[PDB]
Amino acid sequence: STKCTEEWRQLKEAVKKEFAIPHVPLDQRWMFTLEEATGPDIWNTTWYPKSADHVPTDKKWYVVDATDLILGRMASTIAIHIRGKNLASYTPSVDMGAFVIVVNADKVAVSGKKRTQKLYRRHSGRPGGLKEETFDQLQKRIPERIIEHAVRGMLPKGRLGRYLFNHLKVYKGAEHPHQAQQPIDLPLRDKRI
Amino acid sequence: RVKRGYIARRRRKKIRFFASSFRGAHSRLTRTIAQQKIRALVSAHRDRDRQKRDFRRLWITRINAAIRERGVYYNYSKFIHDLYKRQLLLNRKILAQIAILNPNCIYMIYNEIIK
Amino acid sequence: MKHGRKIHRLSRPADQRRALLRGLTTQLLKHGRIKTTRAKASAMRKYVDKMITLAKEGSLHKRRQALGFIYEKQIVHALFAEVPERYGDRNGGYTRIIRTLPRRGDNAPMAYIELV
Amino acid sequence: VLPDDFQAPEPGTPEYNDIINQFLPKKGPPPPREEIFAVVVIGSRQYIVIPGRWIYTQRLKGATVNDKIVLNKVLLVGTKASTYIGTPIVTNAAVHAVVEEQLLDDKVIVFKYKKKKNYRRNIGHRQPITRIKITGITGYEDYPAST
Amino acid sequence: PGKCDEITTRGYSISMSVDKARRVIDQIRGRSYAETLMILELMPYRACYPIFKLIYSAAANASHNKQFNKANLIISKAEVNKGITLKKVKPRARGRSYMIKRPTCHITIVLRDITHFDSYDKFLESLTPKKLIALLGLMSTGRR
Amino acid sequence: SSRPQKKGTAHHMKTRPKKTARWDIKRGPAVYPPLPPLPAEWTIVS
Amino acid sequence: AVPKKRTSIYKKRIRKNIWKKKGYWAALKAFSLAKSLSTGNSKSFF
RNA sequence: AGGGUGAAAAGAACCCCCAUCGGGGAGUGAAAUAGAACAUGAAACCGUAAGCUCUCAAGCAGUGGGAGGGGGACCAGACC
RNA sequence: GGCCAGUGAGACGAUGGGGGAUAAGCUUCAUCGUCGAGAGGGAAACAGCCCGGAUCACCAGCUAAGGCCCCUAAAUGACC
RNA sequence: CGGUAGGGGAGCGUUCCGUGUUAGGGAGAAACGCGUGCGUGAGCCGCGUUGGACGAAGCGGAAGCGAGAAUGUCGGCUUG
RNA sequence: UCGGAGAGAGGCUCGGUGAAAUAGACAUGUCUGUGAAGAUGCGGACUACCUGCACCUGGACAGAAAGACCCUAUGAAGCU
Repeated sequence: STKCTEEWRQLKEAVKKEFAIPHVPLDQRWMFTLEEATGPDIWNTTWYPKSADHVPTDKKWYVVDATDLILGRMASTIAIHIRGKNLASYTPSVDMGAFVIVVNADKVAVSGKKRTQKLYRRHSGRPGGLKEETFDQLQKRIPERIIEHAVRGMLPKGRLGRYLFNHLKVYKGAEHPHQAQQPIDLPLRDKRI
Repeated sequence: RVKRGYIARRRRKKIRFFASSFRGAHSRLTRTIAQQKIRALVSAHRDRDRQKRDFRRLWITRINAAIRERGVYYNYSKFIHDLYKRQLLLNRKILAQIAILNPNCIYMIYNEIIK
Repeated sequence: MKHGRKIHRLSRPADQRRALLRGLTTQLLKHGRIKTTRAKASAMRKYVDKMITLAKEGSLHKRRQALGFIYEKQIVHALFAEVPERYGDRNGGYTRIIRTLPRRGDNAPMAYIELV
Repeated sequence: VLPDDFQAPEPGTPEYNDIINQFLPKKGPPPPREEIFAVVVIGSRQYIVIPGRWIYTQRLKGATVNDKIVLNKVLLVGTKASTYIGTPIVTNAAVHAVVEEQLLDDKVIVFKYKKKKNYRRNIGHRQPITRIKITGITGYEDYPAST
Repeated sequence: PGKCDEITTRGYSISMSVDKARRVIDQIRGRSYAETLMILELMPYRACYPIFKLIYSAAANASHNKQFNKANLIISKAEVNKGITLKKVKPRARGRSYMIKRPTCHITIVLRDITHFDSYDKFLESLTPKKLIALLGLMSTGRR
Repeated sequence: SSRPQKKGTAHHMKTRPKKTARWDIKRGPAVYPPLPPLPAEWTIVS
Repeated sequence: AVPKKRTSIYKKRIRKNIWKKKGYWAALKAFSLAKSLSTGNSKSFF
């Protein structure tokens, strides 16, 4: 009897439509529908987002061009959007952030003597495996690990910064393969780059 | 004059009933039921004082992220510059609540802070 | 490692294994159909094919090697009077390894040997 | 003792779908209160207040039950189109409210213990709170600041 | 109670361990009497045979106490519990003595016929509840 | 060698945050002009 | 060699249910042998 | 070291499984979930069923906030 | 004064010294601060360092020490 | 109105006794389990398709009177 | 040196029977730092899907067993 699972499933979806209510977005929105003032007191408590507030479909998309941009301040201004601290919906327990795309990772500027003296060393578990590895060696070898190492220490390294680590999309080429949500260029507030 | 009793089992059964959903021998085993009652109550203390502190922090960063959407360099400190110079006594960071429940009304707040 | 050691040794030491081979192929030639374990079944299969084809050419030397291998006296002389009349033209493959239920007490994989 | 049986009254199922589809959905309209909104200052802390809401607050110094009480300490009274940004109080303001029966809230078990220095204190606290229902907001028609 | 559907058969504290009786009793859960009849004929366990004796004396029970068939009859729960454990003070070297417990089981197997109505269509009728008690005896997803 | 390492509570008198800028010690809190007193919190209406 | 502490209900129900699931795997084999033992020409089980 | 089925053994006639032990009907009893391991039966311990949930995860296992989901509901905003 | 206890192993930090090697989180003293018996905040963590003295509640505000790129609250603030 | 060693004041609970052959109780006492209740808390009160005969409160008294520790101890049952 | 092969009893798998020392609960990583001065438990970083089986024993200051060595007791005892 396939009609048991199918037809009772569509009856459960039908009463999901009849009992439950949708969650309206926060755009040109007033305080309450007249149904909402009869419901819970969501005013005097702190606003906490529901599942229809942090959908990854309608998140923002940002594209920087990392040509002649210095690394760490770009990493901080990518971090401040990768968290969601430019949105008034910022709750630090959910994923309110925005996807970012960093093209031209091969041409990221640094200041001083970072290129020959800053080491991206790593180590496995056994002794004597500490890998000597400098900035020009990655930028010659795999450049898109540079920025990916800069912003990974900018995000809260628990279960939630690991989830918004995948929002970072760094590509070394001049062109990114994304045409997802027509990615608008990233707004900067940094006068010294 | 023997004095066998039952009061340790009501004394102990109340603490047993409070220690529900403690994941294992913290929810079944008496000699840990006691210290999970104890540590649960002091957890309630420090997380209550720091829920006052923590929601203060949350409204500070929420209205900071609301004001910084103008683009021109208007920080959260300047919103309090011209929030106490223009005499608005103590909106108590509940403008961080109507900053998302009523974003046009907080645009009226800030656009009357400018003038 | 056991690369290419094609002797099939049982859970018994060497001389006891030889006595198990000789006694169990002796009573296999006595009754025909027999209940063994499967390791004992294949271990009977090689040696009893050697004893059917040993007295296939009924000379004195084959009869004396064959009497030397088998325990009982009156079963070797009932063998070469029976195997050319029955197992001529068969040209190998004198048995059958019909398996059965495992044994109560060990879960031993238990087999059953024919003469066909 | 058997499987019971099929029962035979020979029934006919009414598939008219003008009675069950009347019975199962419900028509309940929310009451239109009005297009108004204020933020009152009670004790120290401020409350988002809309006309008709069972708020909880602090006052048990003295307030009789079912009393009609004006909360005139209003800032940021707001309609659907315009809000009134309160230089501290909007003048001549009146949030009409109904101070209802007084309550004690949930138990807050204040149990303190330090460490092996053997000290532990179970005390409790029932905060003397008061539930207030809101009637309507008036006296707010000065200096509009619509955008 | 399911309105007179199941047949509950208990068991003595038989002289074997509970855990092996619980792997052989967790095998035969949910399967009808024919499949357990052929599997417990051939399961290579010593805990198999009193379980097969209690299944056989449980469905013969279900055919003589009730009047059912041994083909439309599935095993419902088949719970095995602990029993009494004897204590055997067995001596061991350097002057020591170890308690060797002789464990016993406590088998309770419940059987389940399908005594169904098999109604024609699904469509709900919110009328005559004193017939709705009898028309619905064993279903799923009970709303209100 | 003969240079003693600074252990605990000598580490705390050395490596504690000290604001050794003579400007930032002079700072008092900001002063806004005084306001008239706010009205009554509520009023009996009969 | 001597165990430092004891295991939970957690890890024990995991290991015992791996043991009894290891008992589950050796009866669909017995269902296949009991099904092939039925009516059919099979050159086994005299 | 090991006490207490009932008020009265009224201690289960007879049928089935079956070598027993035991179990299910039936019968006695107010009670058979009072069945001879027999009176109330708690915790540790072992289980089975139902609701939600865990397989990129670092944690004295809580607590504050609470996404999503489930249950009855009547002060339907509440409770678990 | 009456009745009636504990305590009499202290620790570090500043100053004044002796023992040492003006070595020790060393040892012994004299005045003081903290811990002991003190929670909270700053000190990454961290008894004795700075602010500070916890009756309790609030999804209140202003501050001390200390901070205002991100992790983590507040200035990628201004001028030398 | 922080608090260790410690000192003082005020209370809850338990079993028995006076009132007491108390009120109440096979129309369900004690027990055991339950709470959207009340207390500063020890605890009280209320509800139970479990159980089956005792026993409150108030005003008082007396203790083999309150458990998480003693490589305690006696039974039961785990881990490996 | 410089190991190598082979035969048994174990070890590995299956079926039966079935312990023990130990054990606060364990959701039981590495480096580095801090801390009663040798941390899975605190801090920062890095690394790790869950869970078995077979071996090895570096750590859990692993198990034993109120350190035989050292000192204290206005202890005990033998001997001179």
